[PDB]
Amino acid sequence: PSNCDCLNGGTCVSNKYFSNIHWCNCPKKFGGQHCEIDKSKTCYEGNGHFYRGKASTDTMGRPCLPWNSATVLQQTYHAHRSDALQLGLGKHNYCRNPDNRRRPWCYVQVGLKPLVQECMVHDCA
Amino acid sequence: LRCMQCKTNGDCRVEECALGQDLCRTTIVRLWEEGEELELVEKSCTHSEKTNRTLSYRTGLKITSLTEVVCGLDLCNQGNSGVTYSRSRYLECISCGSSDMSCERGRHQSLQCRSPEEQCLDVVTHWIQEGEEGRPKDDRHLRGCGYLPGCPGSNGFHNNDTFHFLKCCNTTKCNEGPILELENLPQNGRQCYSCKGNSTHGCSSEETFLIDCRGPMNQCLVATGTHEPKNQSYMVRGCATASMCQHAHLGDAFSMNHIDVSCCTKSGCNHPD
Amino acid sequence: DVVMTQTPLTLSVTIGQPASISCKSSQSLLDSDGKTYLNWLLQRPGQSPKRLIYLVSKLDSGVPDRFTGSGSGTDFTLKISRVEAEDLGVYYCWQGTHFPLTFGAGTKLELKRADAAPTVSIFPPSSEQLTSGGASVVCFLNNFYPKDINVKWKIDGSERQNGVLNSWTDQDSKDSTYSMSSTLTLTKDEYERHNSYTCEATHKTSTSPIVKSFNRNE
Amino acid sequence: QESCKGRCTEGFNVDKKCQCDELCSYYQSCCTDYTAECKP
Amino acid sequence: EVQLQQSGPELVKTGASVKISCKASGYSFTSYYMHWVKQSHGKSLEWIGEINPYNGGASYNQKIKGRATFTVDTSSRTAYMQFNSLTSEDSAVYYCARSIYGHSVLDYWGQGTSVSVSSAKTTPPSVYPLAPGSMVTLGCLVKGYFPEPVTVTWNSGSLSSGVHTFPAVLQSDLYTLSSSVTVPSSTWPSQTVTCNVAHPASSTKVDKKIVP
Ligand SMILES: *[C@@H]1O[C@H](CO)[C@@H](O[C@@H]2O[C@H](CO)[C@@H](O)[C@H](O)[C@H]2NC(C)=O)[C@H](O)[C@H]1NC(C)=O
Ligand SMILES: *[C@@H]1O[C@H](CO)[C@@H](O)[C@H](O)[C@H]1NC(C)=O
Repeated sequence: PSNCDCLNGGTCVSNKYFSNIHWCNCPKKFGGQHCEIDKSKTCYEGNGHFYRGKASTDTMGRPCLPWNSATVLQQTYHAHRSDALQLGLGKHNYCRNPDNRRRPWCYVQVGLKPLVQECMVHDCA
Repeated sequence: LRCMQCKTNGDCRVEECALGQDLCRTTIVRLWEEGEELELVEKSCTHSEKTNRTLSYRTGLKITSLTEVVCGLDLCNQGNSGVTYSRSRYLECISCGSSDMSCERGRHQSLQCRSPEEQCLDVVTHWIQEGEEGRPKDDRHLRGCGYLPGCPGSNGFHNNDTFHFLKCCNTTKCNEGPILELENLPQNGRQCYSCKGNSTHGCSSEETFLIDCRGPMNQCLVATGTHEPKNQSYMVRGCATASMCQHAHLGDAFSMNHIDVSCCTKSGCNHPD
Repeated sequence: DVVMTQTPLTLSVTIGQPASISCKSSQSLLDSDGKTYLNWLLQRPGQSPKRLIYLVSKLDSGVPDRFTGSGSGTDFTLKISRVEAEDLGVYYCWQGTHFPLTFGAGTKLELKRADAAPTVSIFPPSSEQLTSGGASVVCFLNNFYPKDINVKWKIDGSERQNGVLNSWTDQDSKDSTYSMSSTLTLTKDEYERHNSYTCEATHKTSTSPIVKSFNRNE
Repeated sequence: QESCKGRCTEGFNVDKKCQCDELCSYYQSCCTDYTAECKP
Repeated sequence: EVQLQQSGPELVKTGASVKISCKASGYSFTSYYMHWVKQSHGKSLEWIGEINPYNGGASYNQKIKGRATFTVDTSSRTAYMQFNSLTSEDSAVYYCARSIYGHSVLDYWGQGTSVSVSSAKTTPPSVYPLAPGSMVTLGCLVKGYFPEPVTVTWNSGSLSSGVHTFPAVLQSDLYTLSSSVTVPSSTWPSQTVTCNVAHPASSTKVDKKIVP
């Protein structure tokens, strides 16, 4: 038996007196509506398929347009998808990696057209 | 007649506001823990019966502001809702929940309302065991600041398998004290009929049986309309209060569409007849 | 105590035929709840009575539409188009709208059918009744419609109206035609006073009265 | 004069621009400096 | 299945007292108001009362004269009627039913109740094997017995359809009745015929073979 979307022991809890809408009561180490992201990790696991978690940034230092953003939803992975939660993509501009690249990353507005740019983050080397 | 449709993530697209609901409702949840803090959108269409509502609950060091709003005007919900939104601090109340078993363990805390008409309430939800997955995820109990529909005063419903309830009032600290357990309540003296399920085999002349109503619900109630994911031909039976008869506050809780309630004075007026 | 008065009190119907009874109440029959309990309950013979209607319309589970309930106020109406053999039985209307409850009369129902001949036997008193001293001869008439029949005992050419115990039978479910059992209840001394007991009566299927007899040595 | 730096707790006070209590933000009533002074 | 089953029949010395059960399965018993109906004159119909398992109410019809006692057992899923000082008019059929709840107005009934009272104490009968001296019929004469009840069946009730009995006759303080069934001229005296007849008033059973 399974339900709602919530993760990591995150116990979904909804309510009657409004639209039976659902939101997850997460454990500390987690946060983001569905508990899709962890505010802890300094560094990421090799290839960082995985490091969700904040630190929106790049090697040169600029932002990470939030996947939630317009100029992403034109783009390749962005957060209205089917799979979203499974990518880490919430309303947040923090970095991610669902392409299996070098390291994690973000979409860095530069010039005009949004780009990929290697995101700043440490590794566990 | 039309409206807007936004997910929680908020894909922002539209609907015809279907038909049976003329109402565009915007729906919002506000979570706050320690300094940091968090929030949520659902814009969709909702049945006529619905009215605006707040209810902020406190689980301990984290607090939950729920709330919802309606307009029927073709196309309201995009953009905002309705420089500090909580201007001031209005009437005091106690709040706690069964999220952590907060209302259950004596942890009741002081939580100021985020607005002046927002009041004190004990609101109560029990289930038997399992309706669907182990049943809806609403707290077995909740208490704190809000405004629920037709809340002024008290209301709710009950019978063998299900207990819903609502308390509220404009007095400081009014909800405080113990936890409404039902079995705690008194004997209203009414004799009634309880049942769940389809024309038959859910509700039929068999499973039906006489139950003693407890508390302020001396009214014998019954209801119908479509239910969760479109299995219609569905009804409910049990003692309750005036509340559930006028409008439906039943229609919010049990989650059903364009239902109709009726009720009967002397006990046992309950039967399918 | 309200009055429950039904009409017609006497009604036979023919199959596929209309049946409308009508019930009446002294005052209204409408409780402070704004509903009306007036009802229809039938007793189908040789069984136990059962609820046909309640609420002046609303029909019980295994009840077919052929019935239709009606009326309001001091007056009421019951209706059936297709009348059948089930409907053979007794017909009662009662209101649960005052204590004490009230019961209509008992309007009784038949099904009119064709004519047929009563199949007759007549018997000797068993020895065993002749040991104790009583002597009783039967005249059966079995399954005859209509139910109009007139019993006659005739002794050795000299007729007798004395000591005649009859009993009817209810229009049955099946044949729809009635049954009859006459009995002639009498002494020992007497019985040996005669020989040829000729028995006869009247139905509508033969202008000529059908008869049967026997005698004292046979 | 908001400047919550005072005592950072007596408890919240209905006469003021901004109350320095833990609760403020939750009404977004927090004073510019709170997190600064209090919660160090 | 809604199930109502009363006591069977009872004889009673006038002015004295009787106790007649009512049974049920087919619901949560506690869940319905029970009745009783006088069917008197084999015809006229009259309300006895109501009573109601949970709250324990009891109705008595004004005219009752409270000769009547409803009553219950919860463990038994059973209604009673204790019904003291008795009479000639009394004698009738007594049924019971459900409301329910409150609101009078019944639905399902039980078979009924066989109840009558008089002076002359139980008299078992003598039966007279009436038989002759293309089809054929069988005379069975129950006579001299009193009081009720009494019934009969053929060859241990084998023969059913088209078989005919007549209503216990009565006079001079005894019942005398008539019973018959028909069969082919090929059907007898082939396989011997016993009408079976019984008398609860007297507690004894009997078998009468047809005797051509
Ligand atoms: C109607 O009530 C019945 C329960 O008696 C439900 O129908 C059965 O439901 C199960 C699904 O779990 C099916 O596998 C069976 O085939 C159904 N049986 C029959 C006889 O139809 C059903 O949940 C209810 N339907 C509605 C509209 O609520
Ligand atoms: C408080 O309750 C009193 C009861 O007398 C009532 O007058 C008033 O409407 C309530 N105040 C508010 C605004 O809730």
